[PDB]
Amino acid sequence: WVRYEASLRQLEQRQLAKSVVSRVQSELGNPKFQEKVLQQSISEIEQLLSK
Amino acid sequence: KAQPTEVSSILEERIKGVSDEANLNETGRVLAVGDGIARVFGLNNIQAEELVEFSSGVKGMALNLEPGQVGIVLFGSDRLVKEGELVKRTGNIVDVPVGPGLLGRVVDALGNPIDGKGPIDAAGRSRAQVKAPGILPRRSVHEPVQTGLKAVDALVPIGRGQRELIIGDRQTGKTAVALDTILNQKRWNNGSDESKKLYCVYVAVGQKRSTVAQLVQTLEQHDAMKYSIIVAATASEAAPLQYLAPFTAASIGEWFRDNGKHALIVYDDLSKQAVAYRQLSLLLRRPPGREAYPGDVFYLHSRLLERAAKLSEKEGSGSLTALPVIETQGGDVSAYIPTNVISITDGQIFLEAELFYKGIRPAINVGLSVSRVGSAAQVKALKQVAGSLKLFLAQYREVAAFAQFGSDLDASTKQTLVRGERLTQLLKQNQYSPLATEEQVPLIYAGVNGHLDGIELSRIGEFESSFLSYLKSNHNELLTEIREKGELSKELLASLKSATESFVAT
Amino acid sequence: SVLKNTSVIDKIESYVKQYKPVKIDASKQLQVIESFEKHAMTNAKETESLVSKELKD
Ligand SMILES: Nc1ncnc2c1ncn2[C@@H]1O[C@H](COP(=O)(O)OP(=O)(O)O)[C@@H](O)[C@H]1O
Ligand SMILES: [Mg+2]
Repeated sequence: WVRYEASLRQLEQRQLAKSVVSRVQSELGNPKFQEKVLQQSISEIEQLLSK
Repeated sequence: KAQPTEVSSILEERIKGVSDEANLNETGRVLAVGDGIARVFGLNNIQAEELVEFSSGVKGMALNLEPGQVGIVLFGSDRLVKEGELVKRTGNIVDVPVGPGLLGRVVDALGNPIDGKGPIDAAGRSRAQVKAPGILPRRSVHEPVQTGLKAVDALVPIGRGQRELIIGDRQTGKTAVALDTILNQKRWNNGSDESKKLYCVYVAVGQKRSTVAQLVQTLEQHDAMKYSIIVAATASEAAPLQYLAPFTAASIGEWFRDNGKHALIVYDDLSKQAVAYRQLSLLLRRPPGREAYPGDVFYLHSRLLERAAKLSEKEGSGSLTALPVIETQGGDVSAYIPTNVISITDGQIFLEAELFYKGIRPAINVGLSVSRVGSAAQVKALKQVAGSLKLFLAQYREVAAFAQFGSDLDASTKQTLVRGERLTQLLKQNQYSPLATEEQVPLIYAGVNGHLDGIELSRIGEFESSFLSYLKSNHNELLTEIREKGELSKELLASLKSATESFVAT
Repeated sequence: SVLKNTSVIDKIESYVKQYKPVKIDASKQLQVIESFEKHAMTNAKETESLVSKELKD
């Protein structure tokens, strides 16, 4: 039973991986570029200023 | 689940902090890849033997630092990395997790968890390349290692801290004797006295994943996985993984050794490690030294096996017993890699293929298998009985060869020949059968003291079982006295003599 | 604590709880063994007496 539960955890983990990659593919289609570009441009500006 | 979410959030916060801190502190552009070695530009002030992060995700390490270009050996498949990939450096020397959490866990050369049992909890990180302890930190090998083979491995012992070699051809029993030693260490690591526990660590370098899976299955079948680390690099991963896995196993071994604990490390089949270094050096622009082998193979064996040592009481009295294994071709112990490893070790254990095919499962040749702990670093009960039995057996072999040369006062008329043949037939063992030290003295004592003249070679196999049953059924007094004392005194010698000539009639 | 979605630990616990009294132990070596032993000492004393008197003779 404990190894069956370990296999259950492993299959839950791989199903989570499939969900993550599916959501990544979904993000590859939706317009999610300009806002994040501005966000990490500000992040890199703050990184340069912090030093 | 709940843990992956918070783990991912914390680690990506740390990732953003790293990206926003000191830029990345150095980078590089890939110039070439292949066979697990990658050239890269940049990295002007990169440290030597330093881990590097690749954009694809493959790990790396710096064996060579040329002007401009940097020689990086690829830790994993080279398929992912391409030209122009950014190569971030980790900022630290190549390390591996070390600690008590690695017990019961299988990890790769880099120390990442590969068994899928969860994260590795390590007290700290130790460099894969660590200078061996000096003369004073080292201590004379005096604490025995219970091999549990009921063979020459007992009469000429291993002891805590020796790098006793296991030479022989493939499928001769090198892995077999290694696993028997690991299983026999359970009787001593299952207690509470940490001064006698031997936390084993396996190095399954150049071993197919099916074989190492069967090996770990056999380990946990005998409840041996609780104290054994299976840090290794199988044949699936790249050559640098094979090259580094034994060194990181050595790092784990020193962590056990530097903490006052005793650890047994078995470098299983270092030959693939040597040829993996060959593969690195061929395309890393290091010319080969001798016999198509780069010269530094002897040096790498030196640094890797000399780390195995018995620490002094000042350093914690820790031990790092090593069991190197080499796969020779056709029994050629005079080949290059043999010559270096026989000169790198503290004695060897020969396993010829002919003896394995003859029927002797241990298949160990007494004549050439030497060690530096003759009648030392033993229990004491076995060391008094057979402190010089190896020389007697070698002389028996020579005279038996001499006996067949010409018909003279030899053969069965020679007491030395009879005793030698009976002892050689005595020294046998079946796999997955760890025998304790207490049930080994009476057999060797009967052999050495000339009590087996009238027992016949064919009946010695039954005599062993009968004598062991005799002790374990109706003579457990002296057996338990030997086990608890770890030595046979005048009283124990007299009791063993009583038992042996009482049972000689049967 | 190792198992989370056990759904079986209570069942096995109850099964072992009801299984420990497997059955009554026999402990009845007193019907043919006793007769064999009785004959044993009887004719053994007889043989001791006869060998003793033979030795004296
Ligand atoms: N009593 C025994 N002792 C040792 N090996 C045995 C015994 N009986 C069978 N064998 C076989 O010997 C083989 C040992 O091979 P091994 O030494 O692991 O190969 P390698 O030397 O390439 O590691 C095992 O596969 C096992 O099946
Ligand atoms: Mg093997």
